[PDB]
Amino acid sequence: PKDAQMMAQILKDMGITEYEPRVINQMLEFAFRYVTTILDDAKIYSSHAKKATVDADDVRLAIQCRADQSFTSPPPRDFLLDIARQRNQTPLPLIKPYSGPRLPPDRYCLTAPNYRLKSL
Amino acid sequence: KLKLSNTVLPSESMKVVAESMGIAQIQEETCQLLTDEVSYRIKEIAQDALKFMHMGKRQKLTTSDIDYALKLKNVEPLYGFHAQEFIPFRFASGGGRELYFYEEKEVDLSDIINTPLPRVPLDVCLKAHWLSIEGCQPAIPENPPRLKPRSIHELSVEQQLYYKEITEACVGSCEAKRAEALQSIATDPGLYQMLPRFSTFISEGVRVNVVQNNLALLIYLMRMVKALMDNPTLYLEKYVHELIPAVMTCIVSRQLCLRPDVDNHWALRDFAARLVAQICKHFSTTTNNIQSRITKTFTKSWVDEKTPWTTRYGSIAGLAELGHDVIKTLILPRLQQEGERIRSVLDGPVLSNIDRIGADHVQSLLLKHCAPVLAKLRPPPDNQDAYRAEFGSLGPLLCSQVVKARAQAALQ
Amino acid sequence: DLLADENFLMVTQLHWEDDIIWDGE
Amino acid sequence: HGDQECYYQDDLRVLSSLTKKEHMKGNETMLDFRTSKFVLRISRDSYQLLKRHLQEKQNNQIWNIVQEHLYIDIFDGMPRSKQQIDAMVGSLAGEAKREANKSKVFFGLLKQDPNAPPQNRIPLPELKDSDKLDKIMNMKETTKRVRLGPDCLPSICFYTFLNAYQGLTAVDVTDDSSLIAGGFADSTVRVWSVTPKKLRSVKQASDLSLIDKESDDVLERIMDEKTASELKILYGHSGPVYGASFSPDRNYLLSSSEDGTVRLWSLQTFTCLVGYKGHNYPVWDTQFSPYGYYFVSGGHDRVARLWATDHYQPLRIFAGHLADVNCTRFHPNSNYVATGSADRTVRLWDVLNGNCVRIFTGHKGPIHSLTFSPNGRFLATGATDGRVLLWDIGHGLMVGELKGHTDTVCSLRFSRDGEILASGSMDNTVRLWDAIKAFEDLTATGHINLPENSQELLLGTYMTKSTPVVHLHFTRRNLVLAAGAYSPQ
Amino acid sequence: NPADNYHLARRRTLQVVVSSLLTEAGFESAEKASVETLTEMLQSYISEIGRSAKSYCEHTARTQPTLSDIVVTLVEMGFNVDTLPAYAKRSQRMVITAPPVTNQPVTPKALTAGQNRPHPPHIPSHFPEFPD
Amino acid sequence: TPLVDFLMQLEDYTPTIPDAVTGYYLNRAGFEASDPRIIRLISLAAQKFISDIANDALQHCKMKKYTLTMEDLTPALSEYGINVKKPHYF
Repeated sequence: PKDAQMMAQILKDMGITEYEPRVINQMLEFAFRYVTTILDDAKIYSSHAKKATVDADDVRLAIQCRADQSFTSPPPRDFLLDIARQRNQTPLPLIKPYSGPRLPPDRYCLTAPNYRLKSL
Repeated sequence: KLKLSNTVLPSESMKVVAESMGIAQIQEETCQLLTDEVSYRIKEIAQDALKFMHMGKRQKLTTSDIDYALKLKNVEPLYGFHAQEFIPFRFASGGGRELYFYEEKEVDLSDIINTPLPRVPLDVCLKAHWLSIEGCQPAIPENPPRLKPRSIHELSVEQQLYYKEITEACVGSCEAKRAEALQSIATDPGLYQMLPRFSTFISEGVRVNVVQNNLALLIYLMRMVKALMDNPTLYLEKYVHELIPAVMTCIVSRQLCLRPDVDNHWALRDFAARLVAQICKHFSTTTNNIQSRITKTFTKSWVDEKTPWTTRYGSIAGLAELGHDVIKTLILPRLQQEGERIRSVLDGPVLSNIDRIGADHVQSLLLKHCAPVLAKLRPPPDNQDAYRAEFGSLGPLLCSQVVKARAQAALQ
Repeated sequence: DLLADENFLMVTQLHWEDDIIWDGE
Repeated sequence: HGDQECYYQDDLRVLSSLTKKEHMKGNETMLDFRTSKFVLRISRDSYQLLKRHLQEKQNNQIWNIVQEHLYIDIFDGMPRSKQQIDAMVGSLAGEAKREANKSKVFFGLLKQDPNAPPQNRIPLPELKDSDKLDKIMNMKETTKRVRLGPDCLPSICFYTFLNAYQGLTAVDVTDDSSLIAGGFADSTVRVWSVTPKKLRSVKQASDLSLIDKESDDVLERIMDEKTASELKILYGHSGPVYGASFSPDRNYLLSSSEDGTVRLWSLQTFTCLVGYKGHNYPVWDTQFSPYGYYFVSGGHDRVARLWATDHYQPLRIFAGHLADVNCTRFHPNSNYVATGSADRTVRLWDVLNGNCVRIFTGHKGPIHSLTFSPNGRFLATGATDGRVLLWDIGHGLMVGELKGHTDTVCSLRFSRDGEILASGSMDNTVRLWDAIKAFEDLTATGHINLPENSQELLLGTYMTKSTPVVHLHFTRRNLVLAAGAYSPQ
Repeated sequence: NPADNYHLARRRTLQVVVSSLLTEAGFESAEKASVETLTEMLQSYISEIGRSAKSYCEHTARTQPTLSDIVVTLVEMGFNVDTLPAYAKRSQRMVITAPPVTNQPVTPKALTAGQNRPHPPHIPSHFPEFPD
Repeated sequence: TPLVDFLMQLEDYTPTIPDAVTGYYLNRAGFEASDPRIIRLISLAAQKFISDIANDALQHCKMKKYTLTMEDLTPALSEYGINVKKPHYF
C-alpha cells in the first residue's frame, strides 16, 4: 500500500529490522487517530475565530493544545535533583533488632483478613 | 559512511483524511504541518517501543510493545476508538484490531461462530539440561549441533557401543526398547558421522534377511529407515543410494516364509515400504533421477507378463501411493488387464497357492484408488451402471466409496 | 554447473536398480 | 551527520527526528544534554594546538561555542591512541571528569581491610539465629567448592523455560540453588523449586494458634502440607514483570513491572505484602541488598530509589542519570549502589548522602547487565554493543574490555572465588572469561593502556539452542546455572 | 503457531462472544472492521475491571477483590449495576465453551533412557544426570 | 442486597464468555480467580456493555436490521462519548 510502505521506512530508519506484521497496521491506526483529532479540534478553533477556511494557524493551535495534554514526559533533571537532595539529606534510621517481619504500617501493606462471600 | 535520512508520511495522504472529515480547502503548508507532527509521534513511539523490546529480551517488536509505549506517553493504547471521557477504558489495551490489507471487509456472523477455536498451548515449565560437561558441550537434543602410526576409529570406543545398543534394540526383542532406540534415531543431533554404519547395517541386513523372508527383521528395519528420515539434523541424500534399493526389495519381493496369515503384515510391509518410498521421492529430488527411475521400475514391474503375485501386489501398492496425478495418468489405460488377471485366478481351482489372496488384495487396492480418481474428476451422476463401461469391477460399491468420500468432504 | 555437488552424489551416478533383489535364490 | 563516529548512530537518529523546538521541549534527554557540559578529556599536548586555533579572532565563534557548551578536562601525559579513545567514549555528556572519580570509596568487604567501611556506617540489620544457621550450611557447600581457573572449566546447567509463550522478562535464583523465579509478560511471577522439596505455604492463623511455639521443630510444625506444589504463581502486577530479586534469607521475593510498582511477595505465605509506589513509570530493575533489608529499584523516570521494606516512601533518590536507570546493583558491602543506564553511563552511588562517587563511561549502548567482583574491587558491565567492560572501583578506571559477544550482553556474574566471569547474551552463548588474568595489575592521567587481550581471556564459548541467556548464576560449589526461555524464532 | 495461538485462542473466543451478542441483537452478517472494533472494546473492558477492582481492593489493604470492590469499580465506569440481574436471565442467550487446551496425560514428558556417568561432588544429586 | 443475592445465584450460571477466557484477561491485569461467581459477574457486565452498544447500533440500522456497518457503530458510540475510527489505510 501507499501509506503502509512509508511506515516500513520509518521503522527501518529507526533501525527496527524485525517486527510483527500487525505493527504497521496499528501505527497507521494511531496516525489516523492522531490526525482526525488534530483536524477535529482545528475546525473547533476555526469556528471560535469565525473563519470558513481552516488555515495553518488553526493546526498550529490544535497541535500545541493537544501536545500539552496527550504526550507527557518524565520529570526534568532540575526537578529530580531537587527532590533528591531534599530526600538524601535525611539520615538512615536504625533498625530494631527483633521486630519480626519488617513491614510498613498495616494501612500501607496488603495484609488484611481478605474476606469472601458465603456460598449458599 | 551513513546516509541517514528523515522519512515522513506523505502529505497526499493527509489531504485525503482532511477532506473526508469536513475540512476542505487546506493549503499545502497547512498539510505539510500535519505530516511532520504525526511522523514525529510515530518516531517517538517506535523509539520508545524499542525500550520494551530490549527489556523483555526479545528481538521482535511485538504488537504489545506499542501498547505500553503509548501508555508511557500518557496516550490511551486504544486504536479503533477514542473515548473523550476516558472512564469506560482508562489506559487499557484492547489488543489492537485484527485487520488486513487483503481482507474481505464483510463476513457472515455465523461463520465466526461455527469455526473451531484454536488450541490453548502448553503452560510454562522448567526443564534443566547440560550446556557443558567440564568444558565440553554434549550432543544432546537440547544442544544445537618406518611404521605408520596405529590409527584410531573415527568413533569413540564408547561411540561404538551406542551403535551397538541402538542396533541391538532396533532388532525388536522388546517393544519399549525398540522405541527407546527409535526415539534416539529420530532426534539425536550427533547421529551424523555414524550414519555410514547405520546405512550399511540396514542395506546389508535386508539383503541377507530376504534370503529367509523374516518379516519382523524387515518391519523393524523399515521402521529404522523411517526413523532415519525424519531426523532433521543429518544429511541423508549421500546415503539414499543404499536406502532406496532396500525399500524397493521390501515392496517388490516374494515371501519365502508362510504365504498366508502374515500376508496381512506383508501388505503393511509393502504399506510401510510404499510410504517411505513416496517420502523419498518427495525429498531428495533433482531432475529426472530418483522419482522417474522408481516410476519406470514400477511400470515395467506392472506390464511384465505372468508376474509373481506377491511382486505384483507390492508394485501395485508402490505405484498407487505416488500422489494425485500419478494415478490420474497411469492407472487409466490398464483396467482390462487387471480384470483378466482376477478372472484367471477365479477360474483355475488352485486354492492352496497364494495367487487368490494376491488377486483379492490387488483388486481391492485398485478399486479404492479408482473410486476417488473418479470422485476427484467428474460429478457423482449415474453411479449405478455407468461403471459397467469400465468392466464393472467396483460399480455401485465404488459409487458408495465415492459417496463416503463426499460425506467426509462435507464434514471438512 | 556439471561441477555441482549433486552431480557427484552416488544416487545420480549408480545403477542402484540392479541391487533390488527380485525372486532371490 | 556522516562524519560522526559509527557508535553514535542511535543518538544521530533521535536527532534527525528532532527538527522543531517543541519536539525537543518534551524529550527531556536532549533537554538535559543542552544544559549540561560535555566533559571531553584531552591532553595538554593537544590542547595547546586547539587553543592556538581558538584564541585567535579568526575562529572566535566556534571558540565561543566550545567555552559555553563544552568542559575540557586536561591531563598531563601522552595523547591517547584512536583505539583507546574508542574504548572510553560513547556516552552523551560523556567521559566524565577525574575530579568525580577521586572520592574515597569503601570498596572492601565487611566482617583488617583499610578499604572496608565500618559496620555502623550503614545501619545494617542484625544476624538472627536462623540467618546464622544459614551460613553454617553455606560453608558445607564451600567445602565442595571447586577452584575453577583456566583449567578446570565449570559445568553449565541450563534451566530452560520450554513453553513460555508469555514472554519471560525476569529470572532470579536464590543464593543457594533452591528456588528459581520467573517474571513473565502475562503479569505473573512464578516460583519453581529446583531441589526435590515442594513449595509449601505456612499454615493459617487458626492452625498456628493451636500449636505451641518454643518447640525445636516450630518451622517444620508450621509448614502446610495441604499446599505443596513444584510451582507457585503470583498474581497482582498489572503489567510485565521486569525485575525479580530474592532475599538472602530465601523469603521475600521482589518484583517490579511496567505499572510502576515494586512488589514484595512473601515466600512463607506466597501472597503479596507491600506495593511500593514511587515511580509512575516502568521500573526496569530491582534488587535486594545482600544483607536483605534495603532494596534499590531503577525505573523509566531516570532515578533509582533506595527503599527499606519498612517505609512506604524511599530513603535515597539517586537522580543523576539522563536516561532510564536500566540496572541497579548493590555492592557486596551494601554501602554502594551501581546503576547502569540508557545514557551509556554506569554510576556508583553512596548510600550515605546519596552522592555519585564514580561515573563509568565507555559503553556504546544502554547498559543491560552489571555485576560486582566478590572482592568488591571490580565491576563488570555489559551493554548492547556486546562489550563487557571491567572497571576498577578504588581507582575509578576501566581495567579491561571483553569484546567477544555479538548482541546485547544481558547477564554477567563472577565466580564464587572470583576466578571466572560468566557472560550471557542474546547471541545464545555463555562465554567464560578469565577473571584472574584480567586483574593482574593494580595515575593522574586517569586512564591505563587497556591490553586488547580478549582472545587470551576467553576460556570458552558455549552456544544455547535458540535460547537467549537471561540469567547467570553460580552455585556455591562453583557450578554455573543459566535460565532462558526457549524461543524457536 | 503456538505463541500466536496463546493470544489468538483468547481473542477468537472474544470474537465469537461478540458475534453471538450481535446475533442476539438482530444482526446477521456484520462488517469485518466492526467486529474487530467491538471485540477490542470487549477485551479492553475486561482488562479495565481487572486493573481497577484490583486497585480498589489493594487500596483497602486486601489482595483479592470482593463484591463490594466491583460494584464500586462498575460505578466508576458508569454501568448502572442494578440492570444486570435482568440481563442475566434472558431467554435468547447463548453459551460459548472454553477453547481446547493442549494437555496430554497432564505432561507427556518422560525424556529418554540415556544415563551413565554419575556426578562429581560439586554437583548435587538433584541436577540432571550427566548425559551419557 | 439485590446484587449480593444475584452473585450468590451466579454459581450454577454459565455466562456467554467462558471463565477460562474472562479469567485470562483478569489474570493479565492482576485480578486472580479467588471466586468463580465474581469472574462470572465481570463477564456478564462486559457482555451487557457490548450488547447495549449493539442494540443502539441496530436501532440506527433499522432507522436508516441485518448488516452492522461502521456507519452504524459511529452514531451508536457517539452518545457514549466514544469517537470510533474508520480504518482508511488498508
